[PDB]
Amino acid sequence: MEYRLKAYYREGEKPSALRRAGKLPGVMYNRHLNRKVYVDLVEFDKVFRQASIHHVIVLELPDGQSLPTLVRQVNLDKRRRRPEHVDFFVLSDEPVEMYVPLRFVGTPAGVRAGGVLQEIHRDILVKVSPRNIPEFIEVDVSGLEIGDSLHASDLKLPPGVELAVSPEETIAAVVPPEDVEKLAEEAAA
Amino acid sequence: RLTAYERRKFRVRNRIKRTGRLRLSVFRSLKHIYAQIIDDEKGVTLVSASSLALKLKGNKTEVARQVGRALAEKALALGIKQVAFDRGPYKYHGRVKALAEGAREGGLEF
Amino acid sequence: PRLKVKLVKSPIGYPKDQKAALKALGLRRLQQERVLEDTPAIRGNVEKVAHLVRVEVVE
Amino acid sequence: GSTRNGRDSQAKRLGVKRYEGQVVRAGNILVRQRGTRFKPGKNVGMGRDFTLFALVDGVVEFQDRGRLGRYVHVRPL
Amino acid sequence: MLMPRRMKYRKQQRGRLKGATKGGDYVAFGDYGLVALEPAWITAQQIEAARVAMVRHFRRGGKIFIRIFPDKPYTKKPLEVRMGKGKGNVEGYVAVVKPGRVMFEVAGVTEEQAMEALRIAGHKLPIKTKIVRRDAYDEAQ
Amino acid sequence: INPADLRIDTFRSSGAGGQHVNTTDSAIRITHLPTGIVVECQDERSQHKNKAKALSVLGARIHAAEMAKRQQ
RNA sequence: UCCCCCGUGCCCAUAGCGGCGUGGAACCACCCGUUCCCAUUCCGAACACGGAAGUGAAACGCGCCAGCGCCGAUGGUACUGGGCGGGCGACCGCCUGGGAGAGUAGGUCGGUGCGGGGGA
RNA sequence: CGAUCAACGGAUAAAAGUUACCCCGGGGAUAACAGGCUGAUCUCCCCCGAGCGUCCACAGCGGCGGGGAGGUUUGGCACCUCGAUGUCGGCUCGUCGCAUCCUGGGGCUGAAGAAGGUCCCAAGGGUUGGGCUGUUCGCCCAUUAAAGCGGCACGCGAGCUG
RNA sequence: CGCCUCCUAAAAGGUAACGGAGGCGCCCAAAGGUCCCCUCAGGCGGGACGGAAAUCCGCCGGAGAGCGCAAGGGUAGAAGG
RNA sequence: CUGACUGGGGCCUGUAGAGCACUGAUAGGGCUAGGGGGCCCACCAGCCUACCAAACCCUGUCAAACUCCGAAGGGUCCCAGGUGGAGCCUGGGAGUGAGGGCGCGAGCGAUAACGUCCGCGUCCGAGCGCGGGAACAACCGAGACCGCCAGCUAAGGCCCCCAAGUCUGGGCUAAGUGGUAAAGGAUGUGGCGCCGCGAAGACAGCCAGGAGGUGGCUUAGAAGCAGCCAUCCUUUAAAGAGUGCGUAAUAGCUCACUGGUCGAGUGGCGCCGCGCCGAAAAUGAUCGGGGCUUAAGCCCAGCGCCGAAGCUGCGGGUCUGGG
Ligand SMILES: [Mg+2]
Ligand SMILES: [Mg+2]
Ligand SMILES: [Mg+2]
Ligand SMILES: [Mg+2]
Ligand SMILES: [Mg+2]
Ligand SMILES: [Mg+2]
Ligand SMILES: [Mg+2]
Ligand SMILES: [Mg+2]
Ligand SMILES: [Mg+2]
Ligand SMILES: [Mg+2]
Ligand SMILES: [Mg+2]
Ligand SMILES: [Mg+2]
Ligand SMILES: [Mg+2]
Ligand SMILES: [Mg+2]
Ligand SMILES: [Mg+2]
Ligand SMILES: [Mg+2]
Ligand SMILES: [Mg+2]
Ligand SMILES: [Mg+2]
Ligand SMILES: [Mg+2]
Ligand SMILES: [Mg+2]
Ligand SMILES: [Mg+2]
Ligand SMILES: [Mg+2]
Ligand SMILES: [Mg+2]
Ligand SMILES: [Mg+2]
Ligand SMILES: [Mg+2]
Ligand SMILES: [Mg+2]
Ligand SMILES: [Mg+2]
Ligand SMILES: [Mg+2]
Ligand SMILES: [Mg+2]
Ligand SMILES: [Mg+2]
Ligand SMILES: [Mg+2]
Ligand SMILES: [Mg+2]
Ligand SMILES: [Mg+2]
Ligand SMILES: [Mg+2]
Ligand SMILES: [Mg+2]
Ligand SMILES: [Mg+2]
Ligand SMILES: [Mg+2]
Ligand SMILES: [Mg+2]
Ligand SMILES: [Mg+2]
Ligand SMILES: [Mg+2]
Ligand SMILES: [Mg+2]
Ligand SMILES: [Mg+2]
Ligand SMILES: [Mg+2]
Ligand SMILES: [Mg+2]
Ligand SMILES: [Mg+2]
Ligand SMILES: [Mg+2]
Ligand SMILES: [Mg+2]
Ligand SMILES: [Mg+2]
Ligand SMILES: [Mg+2]
Ligand SMILES: [Mg+2]
Ligand SMILES: [Mg+2]
Ligand SMILES: [Mg+2]
Ligand SMILES: [Mg+2]
Ligand SMILES: [Mg+2]
Ligand SMILES: [Mg+2]
Ligand SMILES: [Mg+2]
Ligand SMILES: [Mg+2]
Ligand SMILES: [Mg+2]
Ligand SMILES: [Mg+2]
Ligand SMILES: [Mg+2]
Ligand SMILES: [Mg+2]
Ligand SMILES: [Mg+2]
Ligand SMILES: [Mg+2]
Ligand SMILES: [Mg+2]
Ligand SMILES: [Mg+2]
Ligand SMILES: [Mg+2]
Ligand SMILES: [Mg+2]
Ligand SMILES: [Mg+2]
Ligand SMILES: [Mg+2]
Ligand SMILES: [Mg+2]
Ligand SMILES: [Mg+2]
Ligand SMILES: [Mg+2]
Ligand SMILES: [Mg+2]
Ligand SMILES: [Mg+2]
Ligand SMILES: [Mg+2]
Ligand SMILES: [Mg+2]
Ligand SMILES: [Mg+2]
Ligand SMILES: [Mg+2]
Ligand SMILES: [Mg+2]
Ligand SMILES: [Mg+2]
Ligand SMILES: [Mg+2]
Ligand SMILES: [Mg+2]
Ligand SMILES: [Mg+2]
Ligand SMILES: [Mg+2]
Ligand SMILES: [Mg+2]
Ligand SMILES: [Mg+2]
Ligand SMILES: [Mg+2]
Ligand SMILES: [Mg+2]
Ligand SMILES: [Mg+2]
Ligand SMILES: [Mg+2]
Ligand SMILES: [Mg+2]
Ligand SMILES: [Mg+2]
Ligand SMILES: [Mg+2]
Ligand SMILES: [Mg+2]
Ligand SMILES: [Mg+2]
Ligand SMILES: [Mg+2]
Ligand SMILES: [Mg+2]
Ligand SMILES: [Mg+2]
Ligand SMILES: [Mg+2]
Ligand SMILES: [Mg+2]
Ligand SMILES: [Mg+2]
Ligand SMILES: [Mg+2]
Ligand SMILES: [Mg+2]
Ligand SMILES: [Mg+2]
Ligand SMILES: [Mg+2]
Ligand SMILES: [Mg+2]
Ligand SMILES: [Mg+2]
Ligand SMILES: [Mg+2]
Ligand SMILES: [Mg+2]
Ligand SMILES: [Mg+2]
Ligand SMILES: [Mg+2]
Ligand SMILES: [Mg+2]
Ligand SMILES: [Mg+2]
Ligand SMILES: [Mg+2]
Ligand SMILES: [Mg+2]
Ligand SMILES: [Mg+2]
Ligand SMILES: [Mg+2]
Ligand SMILES: [Mg+2]
Ligand SMILES: [Mg+2]
Ligand SMILES: [Mg+2]
Ligand SMILES: [Mg+2]
Ligand SMILES: [Mg+2]
Ligand SMILES: [Mg+2]
Ligand SMILES: [Mg+2]
Ligand SMILES: [Mg+2]
Ligand SMILES: [Mg+2]
Ligand SMILES: [Mg+2]
Ligand SMILES: [Mg+2]
Ligand SMILES: [Mg+2]
Ligand SMILES: [Mg+2]
Ligand SMILES: [Mg+2]
Ligand SMILES: [Mg+2]
Ligand SMILES: [Mg+2]
Ligand SMILES: [Mg+2]
Ligand SMILES: [Mg+2]
Ligand SMILES: [Mg+2]
Ligand SMILES: [Mg+2]
Ligand SMILES: [Mg+2]
Ligand SMILES: [Mg+2]
Ligand SMILES: [Mg+2]
Ligand SMILES: [Mg+2]
Ligand SMILES: [Mg+2]
Ligand SMILES: [Mg+2]
Ligand SMILES: [Mg+2]
Ligand SMILES: [Mg+2]
Ligand SMILES: [Mg+2]
Ligand SMILES: [Mg+2]
Ligand SMILES: [Mg+2]
Ligand SMILES: [Mg+2]
Ligand SMILES: [Mg+2]
Ligand SMILES: [Mg+2]
Ligand SMILES: [Mg+2]
Ligand SMILES: [Mg+2]
Ligand SMILES: [Mg+2]
Ligand SMILES: [Mg+2]
Ligand SMILES: [Mg+2]
Ligand SMILES: [Mg+2]
Ligand SMILES: [Mg+2]
Ligand SMILES: [Mg+2]
Ligand SMILES: [Mg+2]
Ligand SMILES: [Mg+2]
Ligand SMILES: [Mg+2]
Ligand SMILES: [Mg+2]
Ligand SMILES: [Mg+2]
Ligand SMILES: [Mg+2]
Ligand SMILES: [Mg+2]
Ligand SMILES: [Mg+2]
Ligand SMILES: [Mg+2]
Ligand SMILES: [Mg+2]
Ligand SMILES: [Mg+2]
Ligand SMILES: [Mg+2]
Ligand SMILES: [Mg+2]
Ligand SMILES: [Mg+2]
Ligand SMILES: [Mg+2]
Ligand SMILES: [Mg+2]
Ligand SMILES: [Mg+2]
Ligand SMILES: [Mg+2]
Ligand SMILES: [Mg+2]
Ligand SMILES: [Mg+2]
Ligand SMILES: [Mg+2]
Ligand SMILES: [Mg+2]
Ligand SMILES: [Mg+2]
Ligand SMILES: [Mg+2]
Ligand SMILES: [Mg+2]
Ligand SMILES: [Mg+2]
Ligand SMILES: [Mg+2]
Ligand SMILES: [Mg+2]
Ligand SMILES: [Mg+2]
Ligand SMILES: [Mg+2]
Ligand SMILES: [Mg+2]
Ligand SMILES: [Mg+2]
Ligand SMILES: [Mg+2]
Ligand SMILES: [Mg+2]
Ligand SMILES: [Mg+2]
Ligand SMILES: [Mg+2]
Ligand SMILES: [Mg+2]
Ligand SMILES: [Mg+2]
Ligand SMILES: [Mg+2]
Ligand SMILES: [Mg+2]
Ligand SMILES: [Mg+2]
Ligand SMILES: [Mg+2]
Ligand SMILES: [Mg+2]
Ligand SMILES: [Mg+2]
Ligand SMILES: [Mg+2]
Ligand SMILES: [Mg+2]
Ligand SMILES: [Mg+2]
Ligand SMILES: [Mg+2]
Ligand SMILES: [Mg+2]
Ligand SMILES: [Mg+2]
Ligand SMILES: [Mg+2]
Ligand SMILES: [Mg+2]
Ligand SMILES: [Mg+2]
Ligand SMILES: [Mg+2]
Ligand SMILES: [Mg+2]
Ligand SMILES: [Mg+2]
Ligand SMILES: [Mg+2]
Ligand SMILES: [Mg+2]
Ligand SMILES: [Mg+2]
Ligand SMILES: [Mg+2]
Ligand SMILES: [Mg+2]
Ligand SMILES: [Mg+2]
Ligand SMILES: [Mg+2]
Ligand SMILES: [Mg+2]
Ligand SMILES: [Mg+2]
Ligand SMILES: [Mg+2]
Ligand SMILES: [Mg+2]
Repeated sequence: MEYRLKAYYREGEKPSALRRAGKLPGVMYNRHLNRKVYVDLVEFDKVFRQASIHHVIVLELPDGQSLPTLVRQVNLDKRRRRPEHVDFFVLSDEPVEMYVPLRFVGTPAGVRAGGVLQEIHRDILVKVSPRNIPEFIEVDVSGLEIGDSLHASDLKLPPGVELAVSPEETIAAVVPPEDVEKLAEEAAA
Repeated sequence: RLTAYERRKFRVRNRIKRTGRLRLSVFRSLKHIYAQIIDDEKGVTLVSASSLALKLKGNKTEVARQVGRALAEKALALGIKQVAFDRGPYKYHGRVKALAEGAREGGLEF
Repeated sequence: PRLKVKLVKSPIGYPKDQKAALKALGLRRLQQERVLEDTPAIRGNVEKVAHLVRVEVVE
Repeated sequence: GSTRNGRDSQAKRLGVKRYEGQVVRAGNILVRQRGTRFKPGKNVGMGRDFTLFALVDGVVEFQDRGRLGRYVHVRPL
Repeated sequence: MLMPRRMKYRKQQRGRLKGATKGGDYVAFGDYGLVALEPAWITAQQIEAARVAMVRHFRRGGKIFIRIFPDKPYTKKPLEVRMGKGKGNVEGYVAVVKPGRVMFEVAGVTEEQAMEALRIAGHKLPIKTKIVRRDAYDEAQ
Repeated sequence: INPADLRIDTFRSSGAGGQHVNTTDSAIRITHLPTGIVVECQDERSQHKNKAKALSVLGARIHAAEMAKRQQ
């Protein structure tokens, strides 16, 4: 629902040293502030795996403050496949563009016929108020056959939330399955 | 997206600016005609003359000639002698030509 | 402020421009020490051959 | 087996010959180039092969005028 | 199998294999991925053997995404010739793969099926691999 | 020609040459086990250019012998 | 030295596209004519000349709007000059100095010089 | 002005071959043998388990791909040797390796028994005579417990053969 | 086998291999000088013969056309017509 | 005094990296020409798509001859430091115009070669003089004027051969790993971290059950081990319409599962450490040898010492310079 994550201020400490100490370096900013921070890696991981960029994370700073944030950006170590940096977007009373999870309700008729539901978008980009953040947006995919598709125009949006991508953007599709019976034609192709 | 008017203006003016002479620019409206002598190195106008400022009256051609004579008289007062004529988007003809001829009659060198 | 520069590692095998840096500093033999005024031009050559040299601040 | 390649032309030694702040004499070649990668500015001429050269004794100055191109000037001494 | 339909140039210099992947390092389509742990030129025949291995395991159902493409021509001189006389002939195509690349992704399949299919596929590849599952870290990319 | 039915025999040549013939082998003979058709080629120096001709001829005899058993 | 307009420069899209609104006293434009100068590979469309009934519709000027375009941090990373290590290798690290691109936050519906005409 | 002086800084105005009948000066600055480096090819071993095996992935097999070992093939390179390192096969004489042909021990078997298949241990000893061909190799005859594969300058011409 | 263009070439210049790719041995009396004027390709709609593409009309359009021929650079504020 | 090198400042550049705006490549979606296959038709229109599939768009990528971007550096000029077997100028004399290994950057080759061809650097060449590396031109240390039965160090070493610690503190390894290799396999072993299951008593043993409707696209006669589409429920623990023996017919054994037992932990991930297997070649073996196991191995942290033709001390020669 809403998550809490202890953060700490950093100045000149080298990112490598922090990261070798188990601390994930980061930054928090908006049009008013910009502060170099760091969070405990495993503590952050426990939160972020649940919160993602969809749910609010309030950062309990050491100076007593508590700022509601969304994760704007996570930089990954391409080799080791591990986070090396976080951008914390400090929310304010203004509407904000953000990604809202799509929850695909129903079993597509194409899936019953053997198909596969390709979830092209698992969240959608949206303008909404911080006081107004929905937890998901349901989508009825049970009507989709092989091969039909849903778009962001077909999204039924809750009150106070406005699509921030083109309604033409496709969001789900039901595709034909893999089939061994096709292998022989492909091999002799 | 430029117009034939804009291209023609750039074309003739760029050629003038290369010679580095003082530039005699001429603006010609439906009613009036204006001339300023410009130092493009400092981006400053040195002397000015127009039918709108001289309250000139009659036939547009004879008027243009008069503003040319006027510009010359003031220019020579500043020691401005050699100049380069900037016909801009206009053919060298009629009103523009008359102003030029009037400038020459006053002793402007070009 | 001055720099006491001691040549402690041989330049043999090192690029010729590092060998020239030593020459600008007047260091010609191992364990030789020179006391040089601390100016940016001198500091630049001392830093160039830092891996060959031992530096101290004096007076 | 053989190659139908193996050709190349002589290097042409193009480029800027006098950089900003250098003292040149009238006639000094400033830029060798193909087309107008640099345009002649104040006191700089251009030859039939786009060669930029100083028209006066002076000091070279470069200027980047955005969409108007890069220019080479000579400032009289 | 996989190869460009057309190209500007028939033959490419060999180049280098330094560094982690430029991109393609996060799961982008399916639920599970096979990530490269070592750099290599992955041949079109290795790619196809991995693919066929996965569809063979799935039997019917599921979806495979192949995220690497062999566009680099591979050159070999005819057997028993000496050096010189020009560059060898094109014999195949390879996909350059560096550590961290998601080479394959699967979807529409149970976790047990995805783990096993990607494991078998990994045995067809000349490098060490790792099986991964889509993450919030991937979604945030 | 499925190889699992091939027994390739590299030995030394016979006739003109030099030290190369005495030492370098490069005399080839292939044997198709299912049909019993054997072919050896000993024309040019290298066995790889001697194996190429041996392979194509072996298949040419495999096809001419099966095309016999078919039109029979 | 303030506001509007007309010329002409500079910065070189933070200046552009689109949308909307606004302006004719002055200026500018369309406009009215084609006798005259001048003109159309045909055409007074353009160029050009003589005009002053009309209109700011077009164009242009001036505002507003961030859908696009443009600009764009701070962090972190890649890469790397110099110095060291590791691996049999493909290749991988450490130190010191330098440090992107992409992306995020954000910013932008221009700023300014000279000279004219008008207004306070 | 006369240049495909195009071998394009253009030796004459004017010019092709052959030598196993050959010669001299040089070179291991450069090939053929052997070595060496390498291991593409070669031989052998593995990984994966698609599918075969009436049933049964693994008794026996192993699609498509993957990783190695060896240094016996053919090559690559040109590192000692061109003021010489005699090159095939045979004979004689051996000696070594084991990825074992037989003999000894053992596990699985789609091992009833006998006889096999396959893998593990094991190099002590053994591993025939003959026809063809210069042959190595290979085919064939008659046997056999078996009629092993390789290294040693494809061992061995100051030991012979030629 | 000489000459040109691009890459290899390690952001000045230069840089090898029987490395990767292409061209030249001409051409134009205008395709040259200088004045003056003009702006492309392509897309959408409209339009007798008439088409994917002849010419015509309209809107969209910074250069992706053109510049005699390879390639590169350059170029409509022309080098293009 | 202008040199190599260095400091500051200006300017030139298109590489590494990266990007996809151009040139091309590109997987999967969307959207949609064109075909293709099907429908109804030829009245010429009309409908399908899970075939192929342009443009375009989205997600995601690739490039020496692609660049919207773009470093570190490099070059060059100015001022400054720099008196060096520096530099500039004019002459006399040459020799060389076969290089080679290594490091880094590329091409060629096979992401082979004691391979080859360039670039930057380096050393041998000419330092096959000296210490280390067992031995060994180019790896590490270091530029040998001569003498010394003096001292300090470098790399490397300090158990014996063999100079110096069987030195100190905490780990790891049992493989003689150390002291020769891969994919892959393993209840070898050790260390963190994070979840399950635990007195409506766990994991492991013993003990009792473990059933009933009982067949389907449905067939090569197999409701359940035949290939799929199957996953409803019920006989008041509530026991799969099923993982290992019979099966183109049935048994029976078995788990998951439930209770009954004893009474204490047990099981699952994930990062790291060190070891085992994989591991076969030819004269007799061996890490240089001997030998070594809380090491004489590996990792970490220390203090000491040995160690050269390097440095110092003392004496001497010679040249150049300064008196
Ligand atoms: Mg983690
Ligand atoms: Mg040294
Ligand atoms: Mg020295
Ligand atoms: Mg050294
Ligand atoms: Mg250096
Ligand atoms: Mg330098
Ligand atoms: Mg010394
Ligand atoms: Mg020291
Ligand atoms: Mg050719
Ligand atoms: Mg070439
Ligand atoms: Mg040539
Ligand atoms: Mg060249
Ligand atoms: Mg050249
Ligand atoms: Mg060139
Ligand atoms: Mg330049
Ligand atoms: Mg100037
Ligand atoms: Mg000229
Ligand atoms: Mg010209
Ligand atoms: Mg400047
Ligand atoms: Mg290469
Ligand atoms: Mg390969
Ligand atoms: Mg290749
Ligand atoms: Mg050959
Ligand atoms: Mg070649
Ligand atoms: Mg090749
Ligand atoms: Mg291939
Ligand atoms: Mg990759
Ligand atoms: Mg693998
Ligand atoms: Mg991205
Ligand atoms: Mg014969
Ligand atoms: Mg031979
Ligand atoms: Mg041989
Ligand atoms: Mg104005
Ligand atoms: Mg507007
Ligand atoms: Mg209005
Ligand atoms: Mg308006
Ligand atoms: Mg009016
Ligand atoms: Mg009015
Ligand atoms: Mg008249
Ligand atoms: Mg008119
Ligand atoms: Mg007009
Ligand atoms: Mg009127
Ligand atoms: Mg209007
Ligand atoms: Mg206008
Ligand atoms: Mg605004
Ligand atoms: Mg940016
Ligand atoms: Mg930064
Ligand atoms: Mg470095
Ligand atoms: Mg390297
Ligand atoms: Mg750094
Ligand atoms: Mg730094
Ligand atoms: Mg960069
Ligand atoms: Mg940036
Ligand atoms: Mg704007
Ligand atoms: Mg302005
Ligand atoms: Mg100005
Ligand atoms: Mg004003
Ligand atoms: Mg005013
Ligand atoms: Mg002649
Ligand atoms: Mg030719
Ligand atoms: Mg010649
Ligand atoms: Mg000749
Ligand atoms: Mg020539
Ligand atoms: Mg020549
Ligand atoms: Mg020449
Ligand atoms: Mg001659
Ligand atoms: Mg002659
Ligand atoms: Mg003659
Ligand atoms: Mg001749
Ligand atoms: Mg003769
Ligand atoms: Mg004869
Ligand atoms: Mg003869
Ligand atoms: Mg004869
Ligand atoms: Mg005779
Ligand atoms: Mg005779
Ligand atoms: Mg005779
Ligand atoms: Mg004779
Ligand atoms: Mg002789
Ligand atoms: Mg002679
Ligand atoms: Mg001789
Ligand atoms: Mg030799
Ligand atoms: Mg030679
Ligand atoms: Mg040879
Ligand atoms: Mg030889
Ligand atoms: Mg030879
Ligand atoms: Mg040979
Ligand atoms: Mg020999
Ligand atoms: Mg040889
Ligand atoms: Mg020898
Ligand atoms: Mg030997
Ligand atoms: Mg070898
Ligand atoms: Mg091998
Ligand atoms: Mg090998
Ligand atoms: Mg091989
Ligand atoms: Mg093996
Ligand atoms: Mg197996
Ligand atoms: Mg079967
Ligand atoms: Mg079985
Ligand atoms: Mg099977
Ligand atoms: Mg096989
Ligand atoms: Mg292999
Ligand atoms: Mg050998
Ligand atoms: Mg051999
Ligand atoms: Mg050879
Ligand atoms: Mg050989
Ligand atoms: Mg050879
Ligand atoms: Mg040789
Ligand atoms: Mg040799
Ligand atoms: Mg050589
Ligand atoms: Mg010889
Ligand atoms: Mg002799
Ligand atoms: Mg001799
Ligand atoms: Mg002799
Ligand atoms: Mg002899
Ligand atoms: Mg033997
Ligand atoms: Mg054995
Ligand atoms: Mg036996
Ligand atoms: Mg037995
Ligand atoms: Mg039996
Ligand atoms: Mg029996
Ligand atoms: Mg028996
Ligand atoms: Mg047995
Ligand atoms: Mg066994
Ligand atoms: Mg066994
Ligand atoms: Mg034996
Ligand atoms: Mg024996
Ligand atoms: Mg034996
Ligand atoms: Mg016999
Ligand atoms: Mg007989
Ligand atoms: Mg016989
Ligand atoms: Mg025989
Ligand atoms: Mg006989
Ligand atoms: Mg034979
Ligand atoms: Mg026969
Ligand atoms: Mg018998
Ligand atoms: Mg027997
Ligand atoms: Mg041999
Ligand atoms: Mg042998
Ligand atoms: Mg033999
Ligand atoms: Mg022999
Ligand atoms: Mg012999
Ligand atoms: Mg003899
Ligand atoms: Mg003999
Ligand atoms: Mg002998
Ligand atoms: Mg002898
Ligand atoms: Mg003898
Ligand atoms: Mg002898
Ligand atoms: Mg004989
Ligand atoms: Mg004879
Ligand atoms: Mg270059
Ligand atoms: Mg270059
Ligand atoms: Mg360059
Ligand atoms: Mg460079
Ligand atoms: Mg040609
Ligand atoms: Mg003409
Ligand atoms: Mg003309
Ligand atoms: Mg058009
Ligand atoms: Mg049309
Ligand atoms: Mg029509
Ligand atoms: Mg038409
Ligand atoms: Mg163009
Ligand atoms: Mg052409
Ligand atoms: Mg000085
Ligand atoms: Mg200087
Ligand atoms: Mg200097
Ligand atoms: Mg400097
Ligand atoms: Mg790159
Ligand atoms: Mg692109
Ligand atoms: Mg993008
Ligand atoms: Mg690349
Ligand atoms: Mg790239
Ligand atoms: Mg390039
Ligand atoms: Mg590039
Ligand atoms: Mg930028
Ligand atoms: Mg720089
Ligand atoms: Mg500089
Ligand atoms: Mg100085
Ligand atoms: Mg001197
Ligand atoms: Mg000297
Ligand atoms: Mg000297
Ligand atoms: Mg002399
Ligand atoms: Mg002399
Ligand atoms: Mg010489
Ligand atoms: Mg000479
Ligand atoms: Mg020579
Ligand atoms: Mg040589
Ligand atoms: Mg040479
Ligand atoms: Mg060389
Ligand atoms: Mg050479
Ligand atoms: Mg090297
Ligand atoms: Mg290194
Ligand atoms: Mg290269
Ligand atoms: Mg070499
Ligand atoms: Mg090498
Ligand atoms: Mg190499
Ligand atoms: Mg070298
Ligand atoms: Mg020599
Ligand atoms: Mg040395
Ligand atoms: Mg030396
Ligand atoms: Mg030495
Ligand atoms: Mg030596
Ligand atoms: Mg010695
Ligand atoms: Mg030594
Ligand atoms: Mg030694
Ligand atoms: Mg020793
Ligand atoms: Mg040595
Ligand atoms: Mg000395
Ligand atoms: Mg001591
Ligand atoms: Mg020792
Ligand atoms: Mg001792
Ligand atoms: Mg110690
Ligand atoms: Mg101890
Ligand atoms: Mg040992
Ligand atoms: Mg060992
Ligand atoms: Mg491993
Ligand atoms: Mg049952
Ligand atoms: Mg069933
Ligand atoms: Mg472990
Ligand atoms: Mg082993
Ligand atoms: Mg063992
Ligand atoms: Mg201890
Ligand atoms: Mg000592
Ligand atoms: Mg000394
Ligand atoms: Mg003394
Ligand atoms: Mg002395
Ligand atoms: Mg002296």
